[PDB]
Amino acid sequence: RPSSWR
Amino acid sequence: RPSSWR
Amino acid sequence: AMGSMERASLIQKAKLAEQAERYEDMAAFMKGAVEKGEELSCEERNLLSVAYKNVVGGQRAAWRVLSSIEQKSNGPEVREYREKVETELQGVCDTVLGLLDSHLIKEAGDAESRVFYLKMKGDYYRYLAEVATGDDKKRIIDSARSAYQEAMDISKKEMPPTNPIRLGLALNFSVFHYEIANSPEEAISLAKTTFDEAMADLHTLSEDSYKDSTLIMQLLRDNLTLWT
Amino acid sequence: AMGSMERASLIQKAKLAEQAERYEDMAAFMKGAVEKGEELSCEERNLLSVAYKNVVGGQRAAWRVLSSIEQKSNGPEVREYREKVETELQGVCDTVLGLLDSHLIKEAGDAESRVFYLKMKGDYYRYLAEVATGDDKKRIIDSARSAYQEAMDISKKEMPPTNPIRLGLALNFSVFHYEIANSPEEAISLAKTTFDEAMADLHTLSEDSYKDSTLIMQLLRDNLTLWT
Ligand SMILES: N=C(N)c1cc(-c2ccccc2)c(CNC(=O)c2cccc3c2OCC3)s1
Ligand SMILES: N=C(N)c1cc(-c2ccccc2)c(CNC(=O)c2cccc3c2OCC3)s1
Ligand SMILES: N=C(N)c1cc(-c2ccccc2)c(CNC(=O)c2cccc3c2OCC3)s1
Ligand SMILES: N=C(N)c1cc(-c2ccccc2)c(CNC(=O)c2cccc3c2OCC3)s1
Ligand SMILES: [Cl-]
Ligand SMILES: [Cl-]
Repeated sequence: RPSSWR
Repeated sequence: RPSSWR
Repeated sequence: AMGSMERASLIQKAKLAEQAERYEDMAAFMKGAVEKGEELSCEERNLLSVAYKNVVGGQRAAWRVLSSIEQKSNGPEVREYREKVETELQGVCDTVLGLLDSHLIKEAGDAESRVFYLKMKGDYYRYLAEVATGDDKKRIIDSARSAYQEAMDISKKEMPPTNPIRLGLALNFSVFHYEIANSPEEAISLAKTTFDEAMADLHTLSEDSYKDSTLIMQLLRDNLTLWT
Repeated sequence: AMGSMERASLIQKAKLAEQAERYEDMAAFMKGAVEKGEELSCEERNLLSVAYKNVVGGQRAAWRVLSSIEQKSNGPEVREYREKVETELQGVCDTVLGLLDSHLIKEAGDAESRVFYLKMKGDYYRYLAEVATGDDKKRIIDSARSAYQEAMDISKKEMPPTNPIRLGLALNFSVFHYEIANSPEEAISLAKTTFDEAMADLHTLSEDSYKDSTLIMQLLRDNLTLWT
């Protein structure tokens, strides 16, 4: 899964 | 703190 | 529910709840603060975002576990419980979208506040899209795209390329393209141009802002490494 | 609340909730299963314990954060919010104790089940004691001691010294002595004699039971290392 703004 | 049965 | 508590006390308690890792409480306190009807400061917007991001994050993680188990099964219990979690998640998303629409976005004149809220709107329609399947998946997806797009337009006009809200917006819109809209090339293109334009602007920043901006650039880099 | 759901479906959903790290749901499902009125299996007792241990664990961790902030402060908001968390924690403890008293303990004939439930009773009075200050702290403490003591008496008579429930009971009673009852020498004595008598019984065990027992012995060792 890609990173979104944590 | 001491360990209790997690 | 929070109607009888002072706005300042709600904010104070949201910060305590964060320290205690009590994110459902944090979100309820910030919902109460929003419903006082006054605009939110930068710090207060971040408290709102942190609270609901953590609440919905737990729900999304649970939904993915259950959906995977459900898929592997190709009784009604797994479906029932996945539906229970899904309905709770949708309720949280609906609550956040309701706060943005009543009336955070319309009262946000500044680019910093308006972009922040429109990014949030995109994010919470995106979370609705992750679980959507009915007659409304396409409309949900287009609602996310529209919000993200308006935020992008304002941020490109009004903010420098290293602004952390602009960077986090571009990161999440890129994830939308890749994961939701089945547009991996758009996702890659957006991540790369955002990364490169931030790099070229780092020379203008203090040591502190430099650290702030490079932190989010690292997440753009991580996705490009996953995708290319 | 769970009255309309089949017992087997509640158990199934408790296991799903555990996999999804949804411990409040897990606890509600297991409360519903208990309230069906049938005894609980070994596996089902563990599901009950895991669920409420995780729920109350989050509450205790939050309470400690807030109590420390409150102490450092020597407005009413910190106290109010600590009280809110405390009341929620007490409610969870009261619910568990109510399940044990209505009617898990009275229907538990076997040593394995009766010791398990009496250990739980000691544990949840201990959690009440951690936050107690009123006219009832001493009575709460003595309720914990009494439950632990009855469990110890049965476990010493009916279980081998390496039994994991017996070991976990002794571990927690030792923590009670050290942290709650201001009896650190009793705590150290209990941990040491439990550790030594388990060591002397390991030769009777399979590789699997050996791993089970040594895992809890390691926690007894860790506390002795902290305390001596
Ligand atoms: N309580 C919390 N968890 C937070 C409170 C504040 C806060 C904001 C303003 C004033 C005081 C505190 C947070 C910052 N939020 C961001 O998005 C952010 C991310 C990266 C870099 C920067 C950012 O802002 C300025 C520079 S996070
Ligand atoms: N579809 C595209 N846009 C790309 C095709 C290729 C490519 C790869 C191999 C051979 C030929 C082309 C790319 C090379 N990666 C980058 O430039 C890049 C830039 C910034 C940050 C990161 C990057 O990679 C991981 C992290 S990006
Ligand atoms: N769902 C869960 N989290 C659990 C399900 C079961 C379970 C129990 C019986 C049958 C099937 C599963 C658990 C085990 N519980 C213990 O206390 C325990 C601890 C250490 C060693 C042993 C133990 O039991 C047998 C040996 S934990
Ligand atoms: N009050 C006591 N009962 C002790 C006094 C001393 C002592 C220390 C220094 C000098 C003289 C005496 C003890 C030594 N530790 C143990 O035996 C022990 C046994 C099992 C496991 C562990 C142990 O330690 C940490 C982990 S225990
Ligand atoms: Cl359900
Ligand atoms: Cl409160």
